[PDB]
Amino acid sequence: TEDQRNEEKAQREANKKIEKQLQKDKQVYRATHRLLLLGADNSGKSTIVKQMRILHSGGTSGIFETKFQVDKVNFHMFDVGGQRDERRKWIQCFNDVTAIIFVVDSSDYNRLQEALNLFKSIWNNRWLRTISVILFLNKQDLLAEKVLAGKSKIEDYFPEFARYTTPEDATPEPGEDPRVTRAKYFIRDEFLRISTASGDGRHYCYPHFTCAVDTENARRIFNDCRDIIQRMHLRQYELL
Amino acid sequence: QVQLQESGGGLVQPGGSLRLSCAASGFTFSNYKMNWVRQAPGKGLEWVSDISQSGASISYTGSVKGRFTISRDNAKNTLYLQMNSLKPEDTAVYYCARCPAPFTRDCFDVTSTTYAYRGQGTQVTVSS
Amino acid sequence: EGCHVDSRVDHLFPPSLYIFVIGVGLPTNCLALWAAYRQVQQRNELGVYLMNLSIADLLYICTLPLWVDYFLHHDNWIHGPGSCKLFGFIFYTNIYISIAFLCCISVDRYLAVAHPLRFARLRRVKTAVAVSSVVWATELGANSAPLFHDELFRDRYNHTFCFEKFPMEGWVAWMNLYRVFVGFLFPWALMLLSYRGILRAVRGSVSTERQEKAKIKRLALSLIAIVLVCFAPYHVLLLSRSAIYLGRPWDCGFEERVFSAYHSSLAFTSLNCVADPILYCLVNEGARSD
Amino acid sequence: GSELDQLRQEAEQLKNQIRDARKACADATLSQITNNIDPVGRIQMRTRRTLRGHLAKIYAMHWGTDSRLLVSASQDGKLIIWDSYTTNKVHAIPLRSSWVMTCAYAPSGNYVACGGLDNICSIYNLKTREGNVRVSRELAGHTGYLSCCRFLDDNQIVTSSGDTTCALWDIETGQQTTTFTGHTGDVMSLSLAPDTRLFVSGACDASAKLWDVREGMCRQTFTGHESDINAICFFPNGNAFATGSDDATCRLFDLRADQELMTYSHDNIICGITSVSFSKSGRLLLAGYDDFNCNVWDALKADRAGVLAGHDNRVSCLGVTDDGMAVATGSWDSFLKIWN
Amino acid sequence: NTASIAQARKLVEQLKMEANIDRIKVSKAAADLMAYCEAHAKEDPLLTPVPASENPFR
Repeated sequence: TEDQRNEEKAQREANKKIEKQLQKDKQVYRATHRLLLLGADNSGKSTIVKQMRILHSGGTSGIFETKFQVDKVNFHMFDVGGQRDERRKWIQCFNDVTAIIFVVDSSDYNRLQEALNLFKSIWNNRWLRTISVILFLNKQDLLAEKVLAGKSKIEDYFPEFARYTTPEDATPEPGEDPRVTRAKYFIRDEFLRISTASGDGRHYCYPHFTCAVDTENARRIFNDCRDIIQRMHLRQYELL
Repeated sequence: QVQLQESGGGLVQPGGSLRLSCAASGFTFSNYKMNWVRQAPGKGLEWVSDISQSGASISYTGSVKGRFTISRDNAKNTLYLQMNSLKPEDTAVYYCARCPAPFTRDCFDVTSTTYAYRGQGTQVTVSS
Repeated sequence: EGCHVDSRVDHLFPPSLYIFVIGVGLPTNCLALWAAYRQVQQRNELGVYLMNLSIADLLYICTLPLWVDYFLHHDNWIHGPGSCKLFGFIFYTNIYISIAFLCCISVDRYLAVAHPLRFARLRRVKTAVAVSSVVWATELGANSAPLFHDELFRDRYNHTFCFEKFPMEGWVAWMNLYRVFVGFLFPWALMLLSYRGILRAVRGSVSTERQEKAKIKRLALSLIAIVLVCFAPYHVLLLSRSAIYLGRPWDCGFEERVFSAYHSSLAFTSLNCVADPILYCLVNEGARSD
Repeated sequence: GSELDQLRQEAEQLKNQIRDARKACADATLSQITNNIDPVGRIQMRTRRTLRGHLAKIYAMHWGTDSRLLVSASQDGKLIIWDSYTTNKVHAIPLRSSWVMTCAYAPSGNYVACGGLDNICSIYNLKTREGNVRVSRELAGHTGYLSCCRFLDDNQIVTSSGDTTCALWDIETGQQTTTFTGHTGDVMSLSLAPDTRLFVSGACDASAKLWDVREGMCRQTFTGHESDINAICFFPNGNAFATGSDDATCRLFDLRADQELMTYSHDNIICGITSVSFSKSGRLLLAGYDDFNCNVWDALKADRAGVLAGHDNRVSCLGVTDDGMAVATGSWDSFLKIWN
Repeated sequence: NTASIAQARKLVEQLKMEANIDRIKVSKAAADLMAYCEAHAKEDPLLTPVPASENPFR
């Protein structure tokens, strides 16, 4: 008879208390959005992380965790840094994030093809489909001064740049020289061509030109995450 | 036991020509795609060209466009790189690489250091 | 008071329409209920409302053969006052519950698509169950009014009516006015506003192509139009009858002229039990994967 | 250059000698000897439980030695200890880092280990006098993410890492006692022998090695597969093991013969293997796939015998009870089912 | 350059150590595995279904 009493006690106490705590934890868990930060050594991803940490880390063991909040919605970004060169195994721990942030250094052409190849490899992975990508081109100032100087020519690395023509939808900034705009939009169109070649309707890429003095990146991420979540809701609620 | 063996190369005057060959054994040649990667003096690994399983979808780094050509021979498990109009800036070791998984169009760690499915390399020197 | 009434089509059109409705309604509604339960099991709270709507539709469908029998005998009831009471209650009540659950689905969709990051609390299964229970209880309590009266009458002519009389009693007119307004117009307006908001929100998407926006616009209009077409005529006729009664209680002249039209319009309102499964389950590809 | 060429040539000569010895040792195959054995093609079983409560995808699980309690790990940051018979939850440990990739259950039943993308192995105490579960030790020193861990007893534990090495620890002092430095790529899995005197490991380079726990050096290497090895498991008698690879096949190796002697593949199967496990007697071989199914193989005939369908996403982990009474499988759909 | 030579020497030493082990023909191993899997066939519930009474689950 004691066995039945013990089973009743265990069931009631343990399961009820644990379930209440689990529901409380779930409430908090469902109210936060998590993002993955990617980039190269010469990029400035850490700079942006620090900038919005100032604008708005503990337990750092190679992973730099950052928190910020826009319009009372909480975000959480992670930056893996304690790993070696090879990526193809620990990259699939992030198969259910809202978005991936991809940062490029557009003032250095000698390293452009490496970023192009990495973006192409990410876009086509079996487990990283269905995840949108935010694209930042981070060193527009250096690129502008580099192109103005004229010491080195883009066509050497990309001979197709000779026949390039500026697109109609381009909206140059008021004080921009036409050829700087030409070069920057060409570099962007390369990534967009890879993106649209073999993607799908369950996938998108949002590009932005950014620098080391911008303070609008938090709102860009916020708006893009809002668009992504709305598109997912359309499909969940059987309107698509 | 995956192994790749390169051949060819040597000394050549600027504007010369050579043909590189890479013999593969130990896996199904037609299931994977192949690449070319070279390491010039005082430099890291650099991706040159790749070719898909069937033989279409070729791609090059811009610096060698219009000069080099890549091809397969699925009946002999060999890869080729016909080089012409050589320049001094092409002096380097040339490795034969292949992707880690068969039926995929992503190739992640081919240019890393200590990548396993890569060849020993062959020295190509251009000078006078 | 009393007056002569007759018909010639109600023994032909209504029973045939009901016979057509039943066979297509039963299996389709069962499959829709299965799909809704699967969606609930996947932790989507639209499924709760879908199952409630399907259950209401099946409950309404189960009581049609009795009224087919009633219509075949030219408006005569032979199964007892208690059966008349119960079947009349269900047959006259389930429509408004179906409408209310359609409105609930519409509002849930509006909250989901228009505020992606605001109300995670409201979009839960627990809230869905609470709201569904409240809706069921409130609808039944508010429509229980005619269950405390006599619902079987015999006229001088060869008629034995159930839940109707010509001329009707005073309380029936007020019941009819409340029915028309509260149980038809309000949920319809809520649905219209919710889908308007859905379209306004969706217009701003950057990841969506023009073809998909066109498809969504088509679907919303179809959903609104089906309900209007199915339900408008019977309610306009009911409102006119009630108003004329409040005008001159003793005058039955008008009631004599629109008897067949009233009965045909009443019979016409059963097509929703077949329309709803199609539009809300089959058109979607994911739900069609059963 | 000349010395390097000589070293490479002599390495090739030793490779040729090893290949010649392996060829000489082969005089038959499992298929010929086992051709007369009857099949077991009537294998069919259904799910008997479904454990709910995890918020995110399940990455690992491990049975307790009593084959009643089990521990599970999820990437929302929870270790939940379930009661299998009644489906009750016994404990729930929050974790400092949510990117857990492995978990272990102490054979004595007093501790559970945990680790992941933080390069640490944390030990938890389940029987503290205060009636709470608290951290009791942290092991640090790996330079890559933790892929697997297994208790030897209450005091020592062996782990594998993404830095290509394995280690042996002393829990009381938290110090590395031995290191194993043979592999060339990431090490993805471990498996201890029944006597705990040896263990095997598979790496991203398509090869597996055998280690001596006390001596501390590798003794054998196996090079049959074509791509990354994702799972490994010892045979019940401790004289063979099996591996699962990204080339969509499984293979069985032979310690005494030093040779591969079986392959499990099908033409219409194109995805890779994620987990493997043997039954109590070793006549069955269960493997999870990137597609959401799980196939039961015939380890002697090599023909399929059944399937386990019902998960809505990638099958990640897999385990079998010490008494061979039930099979547990986790998945990326966040549910943990028990079959048969 | 010296690091490559050291790595090559270590690899050669490992190969030499591994090439001096005494093996056995595959037939003995196959026979032993067959005998083991046969001798423990009666203790596998997943092979022979367990009656509902004796099932801890269900």
